Amino acid sequence: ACFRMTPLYNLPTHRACNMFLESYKAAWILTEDHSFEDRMIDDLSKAGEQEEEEEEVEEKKPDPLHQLVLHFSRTALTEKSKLDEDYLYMAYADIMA
Amino acid sequence: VLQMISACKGETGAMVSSTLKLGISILNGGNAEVQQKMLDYLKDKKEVGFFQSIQALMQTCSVLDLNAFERQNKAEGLGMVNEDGTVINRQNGEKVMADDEFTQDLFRFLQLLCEGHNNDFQNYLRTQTGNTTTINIIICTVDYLLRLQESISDFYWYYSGKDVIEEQGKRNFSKAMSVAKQVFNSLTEYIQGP
Amino acid sequence: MDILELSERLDLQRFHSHTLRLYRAVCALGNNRVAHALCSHVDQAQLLHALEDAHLPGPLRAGYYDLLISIHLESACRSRRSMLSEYIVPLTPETRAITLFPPGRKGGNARRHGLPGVGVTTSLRPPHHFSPPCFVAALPAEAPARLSPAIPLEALRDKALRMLGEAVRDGGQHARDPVGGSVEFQFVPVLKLVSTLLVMGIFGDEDVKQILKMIEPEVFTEELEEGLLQMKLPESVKLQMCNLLEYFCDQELQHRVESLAAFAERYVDKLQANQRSRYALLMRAFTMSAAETARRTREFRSPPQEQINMLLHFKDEADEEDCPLPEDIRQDLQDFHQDLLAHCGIQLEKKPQSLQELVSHMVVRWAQEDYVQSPELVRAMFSLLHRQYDGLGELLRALPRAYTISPSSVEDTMSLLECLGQIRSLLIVQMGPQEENLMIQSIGNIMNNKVFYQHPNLMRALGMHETVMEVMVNVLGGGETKEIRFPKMVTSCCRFLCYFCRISRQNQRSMFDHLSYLLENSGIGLGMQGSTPLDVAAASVIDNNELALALQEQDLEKVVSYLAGCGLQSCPMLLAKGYPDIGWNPCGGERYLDFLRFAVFVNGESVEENANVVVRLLIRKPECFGPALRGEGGSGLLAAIEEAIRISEDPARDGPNRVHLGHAIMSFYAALIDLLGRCAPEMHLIQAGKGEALRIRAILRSLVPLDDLVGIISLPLQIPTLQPKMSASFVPDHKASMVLFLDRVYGIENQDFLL
Amino acid sequence: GVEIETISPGDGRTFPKKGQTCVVHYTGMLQNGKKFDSSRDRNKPFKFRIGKQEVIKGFEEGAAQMSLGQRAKLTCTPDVAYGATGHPGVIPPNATLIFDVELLNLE
Amino acid sequence: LVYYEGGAVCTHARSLWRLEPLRISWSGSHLRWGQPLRIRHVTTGRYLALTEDQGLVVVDACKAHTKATSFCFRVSKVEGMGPPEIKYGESLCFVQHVASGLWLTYAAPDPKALRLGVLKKKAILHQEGHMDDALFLTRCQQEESQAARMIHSTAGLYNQFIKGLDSFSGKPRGSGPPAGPALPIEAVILSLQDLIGYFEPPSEELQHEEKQSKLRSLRNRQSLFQEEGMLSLVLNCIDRLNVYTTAAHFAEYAGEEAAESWKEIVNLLYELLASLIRGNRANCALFSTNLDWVVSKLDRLEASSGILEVLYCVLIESPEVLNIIQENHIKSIISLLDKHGRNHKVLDVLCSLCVCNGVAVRSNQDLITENLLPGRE
Repeated sequence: ACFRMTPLYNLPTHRACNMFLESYKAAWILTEDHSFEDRMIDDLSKAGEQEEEEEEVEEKKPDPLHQLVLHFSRTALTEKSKLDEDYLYMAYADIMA
Repeated sequence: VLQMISACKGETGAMVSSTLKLGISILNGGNAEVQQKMLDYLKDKKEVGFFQSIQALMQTCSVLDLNAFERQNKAEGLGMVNEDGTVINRQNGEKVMADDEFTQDLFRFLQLLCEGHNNDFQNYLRTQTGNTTTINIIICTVDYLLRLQESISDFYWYYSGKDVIEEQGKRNFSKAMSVAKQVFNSLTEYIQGP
Repeated sequence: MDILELSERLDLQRFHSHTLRLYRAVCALGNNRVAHALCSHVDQAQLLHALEDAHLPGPLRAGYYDLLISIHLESACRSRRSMLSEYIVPLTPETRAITLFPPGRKGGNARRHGLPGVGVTTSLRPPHHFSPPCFVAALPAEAPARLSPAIPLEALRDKALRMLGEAVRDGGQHARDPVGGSVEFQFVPVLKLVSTLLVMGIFGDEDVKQILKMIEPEVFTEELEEGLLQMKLPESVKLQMCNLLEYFCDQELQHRVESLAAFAERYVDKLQANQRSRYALLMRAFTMSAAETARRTREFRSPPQEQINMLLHFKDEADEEDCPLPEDIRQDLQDFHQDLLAHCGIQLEKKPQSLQELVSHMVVRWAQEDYVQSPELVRAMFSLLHRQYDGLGELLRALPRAYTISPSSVEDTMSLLECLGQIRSLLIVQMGPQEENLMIQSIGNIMNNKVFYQHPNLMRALGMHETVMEVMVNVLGGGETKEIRFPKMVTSCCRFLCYFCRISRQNQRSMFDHLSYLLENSGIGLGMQGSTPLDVAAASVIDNNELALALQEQDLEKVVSYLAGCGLQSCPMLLAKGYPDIGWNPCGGERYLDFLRFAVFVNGESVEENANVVVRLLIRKPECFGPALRGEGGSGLLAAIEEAIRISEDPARDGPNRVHLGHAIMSFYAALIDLLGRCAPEMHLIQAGKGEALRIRAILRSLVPLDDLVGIISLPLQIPTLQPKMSASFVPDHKASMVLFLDRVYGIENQDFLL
Repeated sequence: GVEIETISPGDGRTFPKKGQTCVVHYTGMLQNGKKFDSSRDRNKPFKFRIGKQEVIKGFEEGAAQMSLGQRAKLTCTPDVAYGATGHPGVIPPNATLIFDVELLNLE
Repeated sequence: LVYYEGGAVCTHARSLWRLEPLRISWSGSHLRWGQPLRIRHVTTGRYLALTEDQGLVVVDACKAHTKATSFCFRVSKVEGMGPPEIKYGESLCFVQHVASGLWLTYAAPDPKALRLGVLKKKAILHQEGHMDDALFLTRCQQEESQAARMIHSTAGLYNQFIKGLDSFSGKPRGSGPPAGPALPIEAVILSLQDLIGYFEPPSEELQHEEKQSKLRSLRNRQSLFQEEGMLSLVLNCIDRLNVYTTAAHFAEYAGEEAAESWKEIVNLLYELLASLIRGNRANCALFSTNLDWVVSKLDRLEASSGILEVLYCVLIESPEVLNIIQENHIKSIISLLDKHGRNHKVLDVLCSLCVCNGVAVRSNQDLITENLLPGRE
């Protein structure tokens, strides 16, 4: 087969575009944004309890991260047979690591 | 993380893989304080719920199979489809192990639990007081480092009559031996700190 | 009595409150038949009159908004929402001009993101269809139970926005008696209507530029009325705000992929033109140096996709460059890729002045000033800021659903896209005899559209093979064989799956992965014709030559266990016709074994690894063999078939399948030896230079004596004369299964060929 | 049998013929007094073609006997309009239908 | 008869056994090798014995005169607490009859049909036995053990009530002498009032963790009361009681002193059955065959709260029973609204006939539109 493999210059324009996008997964998959990792837990969680709070008695209002984890604990305790996918859990599990 | 693993009984899907990856990051080094919190909860909830998962999960781990190796050795003979972007899978490594990126972390998680010569996990893993039943992870891990040993020795006979090991005969081989080293590290950390 | 006084009864209101809940419940997940019958019952006018009304008991008329949204909409919203994930785009002149706000001047290149959602999208979406109610029309006896109810969309759009204009002004003014009773009744039912009308895109250009003005200070003023995101709100309307903000994220995403398509057009055009210039420079003209011909190899060799990799690698790479292009077309990427990695999230080292800053700075405030209950809420906003903090992550997870096509074919695809929607609505509804009819024409019209033959990559991106798969599993889900309700549709659909599997190699792989799933619910419902899920299971690997190597044993092991069943059962469904059913059923066995034939060889007597384990596994269960032979009583090598011959011309014995029973017995044993003639060790390439394959050859040769086998090729029934025979008895056409059984097992040698 | 009782007078010379459209701003009722249809709550007049069997038999034999601008009251017997099974959800089976038809324009 | 079973009955009350030593004092002391003892089945309330020829038969508590039972433990083939020897899960004790000196093992005579059919084996006291007994013990002493004696007590108190009730099935009273043996009424009323409290659903103000924990401890016990009957039993009582129609006046020929205590007994069963069905899913599937029976009545002047609630809880969990209504059950419940007034509870039930969890059915989502909707009364 290797001699009849048509040249590139005879392909229809519509088809010669889909191959470009699928092949051009060589500028995102290798580039790194970093960014959301260290600035995430910095602005979120820490410094969450700002001067907005006016008074307290015995306890303290949970900071924004504290709501997040307990939610995963909340859904974990739900009486079910098998855990679902919940890709949202994957998105935050990795960035916490 | 203990609550998340307990919910997933014995299915090694993407759930626990992304969860066990987290647990390594909290308790790297020694981290004595985080170990104390985990022990207190297990003594408080006093349900089994979790050691069933660990015992069942590691029994589903794979070893160095040989029959699957032959399936690669002829599938790799082909180089490209008639005309479709050549072999898209290329490496398609999922066969011999397809788990080393995961099964190497399960044992590391256990080893890091008994770090710093902590003499409560090193005793708790042997027998769970109270509760209803015990699991004894200690004897439950040595059995794995016997089936794997029977696999490498096996692999040796397949190459006993040859003279040079081809490139794909070493890439898979080094994968298995790296796993065996990680298991050996754990066994020491149940004994260190007598 | 007047409706307005039901606010002071508290018992008659409670009954009527549930009444309008029944009407919401009667209009099930698409029931255009009975939906219109409610129109004569409830109204067409006082619903439109309930909007402006202010005196409101609460759980009453405020609940009518949930009935207006149920008898006129979600007949397309429930479908158009599924349409929002794939981003098919055609080659159009309008598409040729799309960028990051190109009326920007200097600063506008790195700023002026543009208001989210203006127009020009060129995406392919089916249009809404509506019909007016008329109960004086002639008695019908086409459209599925009917098309849809109608309504003046023009009046609703203007009225809704004007109504919400009062809400923002009234909320700031404050009062001790809000519309409906307590603030949230004045907000949640009215802006929920706004959200549903927004996804259909009834609003256009000017209209959406005003809904953004409800959060004026930041988003508006591209060139008093405090924004909706300024005041404290209860824990219910905040959820709806998330449902509104969520619609705007993908609008930017839909704008994002179109920009790539715009760049995916002009840059590929010059690339093809410049590559031809590269040809004639090194074409027949050529020069010298010999080895230069070795260097120019991508240009004629390698598949076209391989060429793209070589020519695109160095463009967006760093430092090292190999086989480069002219340093004139390699500059726009370093600008476009720079331009792209300045819009989404990249810093590339007050007033938000951007949606990204607005959402991120706002969601944090909501958590810092409240402990949010209702877990359904907290899951909402946490899915937002993750998207606004990982821009490329969403993009990277969106391209595998994007596809470009050419004009003069959009009309053909438009019919396919609209027709495919009805299948998606079929999954949610339970199977009905009227609905069963609908799909058969639906799938029948799918396989004529001229587009499900040219672009298979679409159909795996839309993935209708996924959706149609659940259609089969629901109907077949049952305790035993008695649950064969709704036949004639599994056959009508399984035929479509087989042809899908015979269009491309990647199509074969994509459905192959469900082989274990398919066989789990395949060997139960046996007895019909045309097709069965077992057939498409067999067709999943017929000529791959590498899929056969990618089996997992357990699949082959479990199908064998099925064959153990048909060696001791009696076929009670076959028995139900009042048939002998002596010891076992050959009908079932002939189907399982036909599958195994396609997993022992792929192309001309090859692949033995799976073949080797088949014989070593099949021997373990001796009951797999028909009890006529390979047993303890007797074997009857030339007698078992002869016994079948005796029953062949015995109409009394038979069953007093659809033809006779002796043919079924002949079909079994002939097919079994056909399996163990191609499950032979190998050709003499291995049998003459090794000692492993000889072990298998000894085994199979020891189970079929040659003395009986040679004699079996004899006694043909008759020939038509004077009046042909019938295909109900033991024929002779299917006796060639014993020819290949001796051609590659014992083989010719001495001079026995004469005998 | 269609009983046409007049309500308001009309022109008296222009009557509908075959193949011709009519606009009719009707409102239908039952014998008990319960309204089941109206074409004035929608503010969209009903338009139909005479002779092509769009409307029921009682409606067109009712609209053919009137003049332009005339408003009459029909009493359609259940034999000529939805006899046995009826229209499910709107009209009960074996029910008498009353129509207050008014022809606005074009015969 | 005694059998063996895998990981199916291991979470069931059938496989629970109680050990009763022969002494009266220090019976709770540590158990040691070489000590005679008896074996009792908890829910059956019977011992195990081999009398003369019938085999290892589960004998009652009246023919167990310390010679037929006579069991003890052997390693291989005291006025105090005593020495603790036998452990949990690894003691590997061997069972042996004392008088006969035999060893217990499985006969396991399996034909072709038995091998592929019932996975059940029979145990016999063979003279030499097999080599694979290794009977080790597991401890289950928790809330479920308390809810084991309850089955025997309630099931032994119910059937005696029906059996006594069944005697006067068709005999009009010879006014004066009411009947023969009397009937218990105060006992059952207290008994039923306990289980409804015992099966009372989890509260609302409790937090998630405590609510979820008890939610697991309620579903199990609801299923545990089905495998030992007690669904047929409560069904059986309704069949016998519901024969007496009208009021206590027709029930007069059963003892007029118990007539005035008729309404509450009829009532109390119904919400008891609702407790056994509400929430749980497996039990709801049982009513598919009995759907016609429950929907039948819907008319007794003292059943209104009971029947509308039991029907409400079986159409909220199982969509299977939802598919077994043809044309007449719908108009029956429709007529209920026509005879018992304007009740929002019934209208809510009709919403259940509509879309189920996710999936919607159209075979019946038109009948209500054509039956309760066209008429405007």
